[PDB]
Amino acid sequence: DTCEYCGKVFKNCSNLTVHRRSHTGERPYKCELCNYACAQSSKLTRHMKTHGQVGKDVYKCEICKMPFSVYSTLEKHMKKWHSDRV
Amino acid sequence: DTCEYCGKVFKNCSNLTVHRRSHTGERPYKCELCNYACAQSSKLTRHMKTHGQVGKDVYKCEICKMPFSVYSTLEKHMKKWHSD
DNA sequence: CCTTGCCCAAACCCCACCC
DNA sequence: GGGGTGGGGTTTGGGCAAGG
Ligand SMILES: [Zn+2]
Ligand SMILES: [Zn+2]
Ligand SMILES: [Zn+2]
Ligand SMILES: [Zn+2]
Ligand SMILES: [Zn+2]
Ligand SMILES: [Zn+2]
Repeated sequence: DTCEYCGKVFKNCSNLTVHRRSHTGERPYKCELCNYACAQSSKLTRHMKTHGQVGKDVYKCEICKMPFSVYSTLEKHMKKWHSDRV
Repeated sequence: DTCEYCGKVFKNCSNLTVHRRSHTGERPYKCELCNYACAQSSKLTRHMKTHGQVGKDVYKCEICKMPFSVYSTLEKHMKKWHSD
């Protein structure tokens, strides 16, 4: 029908479903390699793209061995999650 | 009627044929205005509305003369097939 | 039975926002 | 040579049964 919170007209009900997920902070699609979750499956696919591409180098973390396809992303992960021992 | 591949029981045999097309991969219904093909005639009927409706504005591709109903789809098609 | 249209989740993609 | 996420939107695949 219509957005019960913001009153936005949607031509598709699935888009209204994901919009209501954004309003309610619902993230059903959770990553299996970290704590990240998102409201859309395509978001999860794009996120898993950052955990290492097929045929590409992977920078595993020194602490929890979390895979990353970009060194800067691994550095950010270490700075954000592994500051308990600095 | 039960699927010979996954064993799903249907209350309608035509549903079994359409579902089995997913296992076999056959796509009998092929669009005449693009490369799209599907296993269900109704899906092709729905897809044909992306090329435009009678009386509505239609954006035809400048190179391959492919009609479109949504300019966003036309832009995506131009990026996909015409990088020159 | 067979058509067909609807419902919903899922795919793909573009653009804007963030750290 | 930035890399990744959130919002937004078209389109598509799978399913299902009411009514031809
Ligand atoms: Zn809303
Ligand atoms: Zn992750
Ligand atoms: Zn780590
Ligand atoms: Zn099957
Ligand atoms: Zn087509
Ligand atoms: Zn074209």
